[PDB]
Amino acid sequence: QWLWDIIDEFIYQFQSFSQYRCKTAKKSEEEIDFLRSNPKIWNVHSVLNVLHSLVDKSNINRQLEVYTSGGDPESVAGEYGRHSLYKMLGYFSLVGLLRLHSLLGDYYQAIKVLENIELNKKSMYSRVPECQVTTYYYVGFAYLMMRRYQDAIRVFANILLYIQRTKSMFQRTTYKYEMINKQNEQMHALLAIALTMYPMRIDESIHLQLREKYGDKMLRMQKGDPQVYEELFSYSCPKFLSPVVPNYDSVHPNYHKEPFLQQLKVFSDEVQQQAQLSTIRSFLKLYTTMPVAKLAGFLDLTEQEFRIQLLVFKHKMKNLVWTSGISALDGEFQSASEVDFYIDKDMIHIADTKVARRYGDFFIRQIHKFEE
Amino acid sequence: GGSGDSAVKQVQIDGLVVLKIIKHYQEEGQGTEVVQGVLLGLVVEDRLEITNCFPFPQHTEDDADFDEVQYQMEMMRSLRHVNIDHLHVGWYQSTYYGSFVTRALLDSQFSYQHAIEESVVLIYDPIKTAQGSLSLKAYRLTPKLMEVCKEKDFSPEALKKANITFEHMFEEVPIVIKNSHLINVLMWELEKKSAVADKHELLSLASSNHLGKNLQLLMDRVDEMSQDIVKYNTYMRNTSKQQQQKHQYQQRRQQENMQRQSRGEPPLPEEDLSKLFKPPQPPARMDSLLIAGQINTYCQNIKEFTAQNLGKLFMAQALQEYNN
Amino acid sequence: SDLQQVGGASARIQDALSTVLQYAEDVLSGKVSADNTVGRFLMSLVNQVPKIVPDDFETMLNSNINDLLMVTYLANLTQSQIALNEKLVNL
Repeated sequence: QWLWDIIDEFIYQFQSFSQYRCKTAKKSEEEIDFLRSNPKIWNVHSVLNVLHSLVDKSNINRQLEVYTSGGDPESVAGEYGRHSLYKMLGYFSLVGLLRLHSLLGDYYQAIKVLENIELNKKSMYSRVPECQVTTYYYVGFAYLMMRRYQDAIRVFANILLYIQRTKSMFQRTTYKYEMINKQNEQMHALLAIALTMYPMRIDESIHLQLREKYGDKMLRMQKGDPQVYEELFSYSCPKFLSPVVPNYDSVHPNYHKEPFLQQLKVFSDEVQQQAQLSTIRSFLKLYTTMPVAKLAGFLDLTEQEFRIQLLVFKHKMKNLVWTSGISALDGEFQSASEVDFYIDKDMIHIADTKVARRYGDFFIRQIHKFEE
Repeated sequence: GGSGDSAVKQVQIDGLVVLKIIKHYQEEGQGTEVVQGVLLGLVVEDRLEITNCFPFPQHTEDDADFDEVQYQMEMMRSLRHVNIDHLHVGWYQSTYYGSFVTRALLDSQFSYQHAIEESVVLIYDPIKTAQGSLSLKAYRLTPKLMEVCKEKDFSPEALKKANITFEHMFEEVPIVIKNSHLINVLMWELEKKSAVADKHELLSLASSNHLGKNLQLLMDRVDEMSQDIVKYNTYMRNTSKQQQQKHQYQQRRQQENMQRQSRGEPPLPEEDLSKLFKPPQPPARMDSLLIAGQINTYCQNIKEFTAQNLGKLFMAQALQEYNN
Repeated sequence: SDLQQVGGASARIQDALSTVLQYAEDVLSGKVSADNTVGRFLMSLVNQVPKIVPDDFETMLNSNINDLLMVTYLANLTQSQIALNEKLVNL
């Protein structure tokens, strides 16, 4: 009673709204230009589409946790609501992007990723700042699922920094603004653990006392931990799927538990494999070129007793981390060491300091226009 | 048209006037804050033609005490006898450093603008600001500030007047954009000078190379600007902190104490309640220091902007010449 | 910018002039007054700008462009901090 009953009231409204939307919006320019001409406010339309997606996703997660096999929610949401809203025309404005943003957010939570090549190619409208942030949020998760650590971090950094020149205002963030910022931070921290040594490019998006905290953890994880991986896994899996809301703990239900067990395995096996690679990537390329004694000290570092060192060293090298030349005759192993650079971000910062002053000049002049 | 605020019109300044100012230069007292003299002109087509100027020669060395009335009176007798009359439409200064507004010159401008609405104050900033875009600046003062003149004071006057709001970053009038039709004589000179006088033109350009190799000009102007920015900002920061410690910090403890005392005595006063709250010297609104501060920081930002503009193009020219 | 346009206007006159000076020698006989005289003017230009030629010096030049850009960037930051102080005290 109450909580489930409110979900049905929302489903009844959303189905009725969908029946109205499926019915009118392919002919009704009489309805529509009456809507265009009469009001002097516009932002409500953007809020309602975002609010409906958040409420629906909150409602779907609770139903899916309680009824764990064979029930209606995914098909009824997918086939009728999401596919009809995907397949009809976009209302002139950014409304077609807003419907695509729910469809992509439902597709993301159902882990059925592939169709981004289609979605991006149909999204040729101007990315007015809010629709850039939503697109980047899903694209960073798509790159993360694709295991493209280098690409995901750049996309996550933009929305974590939040200097995307957004101008909202009118409660559009919304109700999870802090949580969305930490959701980006959590993935950015995981990406930093995989990529570091190389960036040099974390200072832009993550402030120093969090660079400190994930740096302790990253250095400990690649030297001994267990507990940092346990901490990282438990915080991250909570944010990776984006389930929006839990239900309520009790002895009697199983259900939510079957839910949680499926989520834990899928993230565990991939992250475990990636964590092992991150530890292999830990040891510094101290010199390019190794004769047999230096190679033997690297084998001693790599594993001992005894049996089988060089064989597993072939596998550990060929995971990704070592591209090299061998001479059998001279006994020397020849490799490159990867390099990276700095004073990159400052060129972006000079542009956005100019924007920041200009936005403040605009604000004072707009206030001043009421005391003329 | 060239009309601006109130009745004012855009400035047209002769090149003859610029040469007369350049003769009376910026030497025989390089460091000395001498306001150089008056500008004379007349109301014309769409604009104000500034036709003439004369200097006011004070007791100058490092010191620079003010001077006699009959110098201006005999000069304005003398000037009328050669051409027109003493139609005085502004005043001018160079003088030392790059663009700065020493505070009593704002009061001097305020007093002049209350007397004459149709007036422009001219600041000349050449090699001393690194010559150097916006080298002549012609500025008028705000009508709302002039309308409530006199005065500004320390906190009375200012608290009432500045909370009716007055603009103070204000109209700068644009100078040259068409022929004066006096160019004619100088144009006849130009084709000869050039001509067989080529030695003079070439030498004048060649002075630039000697100046540019010898002078540390970007570092030098940055050091005087850094000195200027730290002087004015440290003065403003201590001034704001002094008013804040009177506005907020005193009142906060007075309410802290008044709430402990509790604050109404029914058979007779209220003795220490009567004692509590009497104004410190700033209760609010020290605008006479603040507004003059902001005009100087705006002048400092203009110097940063002109220095940045010089650096943008120098970096481009240095990169462009080398790589081929 | 006006000076740079005057300099480019002058440089284009030099290209046209040297093209005519050479072509006068090619056509029949010319360039006698413009021989080691112009060859000293062009050298006088080249010795001053670009001064010398090697890798050490262009690397030094690019390092100075980065420092001049850093000073220019810091001047944007000072002007923005003056703006942050300005925006706090005009509300």
